[PDB]
Amino acid sequence: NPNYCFAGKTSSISDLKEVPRKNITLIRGLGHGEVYEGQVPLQVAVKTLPEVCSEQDELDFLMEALIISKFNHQNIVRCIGVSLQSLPRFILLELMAGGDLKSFLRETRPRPSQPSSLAMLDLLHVARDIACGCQYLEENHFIHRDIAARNCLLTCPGPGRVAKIGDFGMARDIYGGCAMLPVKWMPPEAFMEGIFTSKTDTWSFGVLLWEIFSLGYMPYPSKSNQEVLEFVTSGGRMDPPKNCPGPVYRIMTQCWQHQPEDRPNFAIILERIEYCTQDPDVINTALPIEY
Ligand SMILES: Cc1nc([C@](C)(O)CO)sc1-c1cnc(N)c(O[C@H](C)c2cc(F)ccc2N2NC=CN2)c1
Repeated sequence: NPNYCFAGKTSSISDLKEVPRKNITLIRGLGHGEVYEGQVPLQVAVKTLPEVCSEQDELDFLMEALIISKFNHQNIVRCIGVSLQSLPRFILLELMAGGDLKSFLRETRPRPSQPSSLAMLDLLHVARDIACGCQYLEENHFIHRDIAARNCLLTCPGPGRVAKIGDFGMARDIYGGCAMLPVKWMPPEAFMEGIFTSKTDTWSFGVLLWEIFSLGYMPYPSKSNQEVLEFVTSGGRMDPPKNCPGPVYRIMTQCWQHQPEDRPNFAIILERIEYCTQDPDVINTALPIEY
């Protein structure tokens, strides 16, 4: 059986909390293995392992269960348990009713029928929440490798929403091909040398900040992966999202410094997000309204 190390402790599949299969009920599909909304009552998201899978798929599934179960932070999705002693195997997560951040931004964009559905403060609160999760990973020497809007979840659709990092698939893989690496979220030393440090997540966080303030656009509009690689290697950076306040765009450009040592750590990023949150010239800026 495979082992896993985090925050000074080694853990094994015996440490995972096995939930009796009879206590688990599936309600509906959420998306793709398949993920279901379920109940244990506790509302859960059920990640399934296909019964027809390779031995490497099984080890990856067991590793992601160990990774998420060992985290303890308000901005990282909770693991309620697993159901590994029955087929198909399950990983049971905290059900984040707000869904994924990329879909939430796309669906909650201000429109004429709702011109204030989202404000600069909502986006700053999401950014702070994920930066708090990243700071926890940084201080525990865990490198995420795929900080992106698609990998973040929201507790609810409303103003009290809390954003959390919900996927650890890329980190699990490293603990396969070029066209699958998230090159649009990677710093130059990562896509060129395969060097990953805490400063890799800083660069990716800058890209997530762009995704958030653009309200869910795909980074580097109209550029392919090779074009992005050539652009970023040459010193090219994204333009500010539409109506993005200068102090927020400044955080993105600091996250995208070519030298990893010139990028801020997450403590500095949180200080800057907090300053943006306090600045009336920032939070009083209206987001664009999509006709
Ligand atoms: C309730 C809910 N609604 C979602 C939609 C369908 O994407 C709409 O936002 S995700 C979601 C949803 C809610 N809570 C979860 N714990 C969850 O975990 C799954 C494994 C997940 C975690 C992520 F970090 C990113 C994507 C996904 N999904 N999403 C689709 C397949 N895996 C998904």
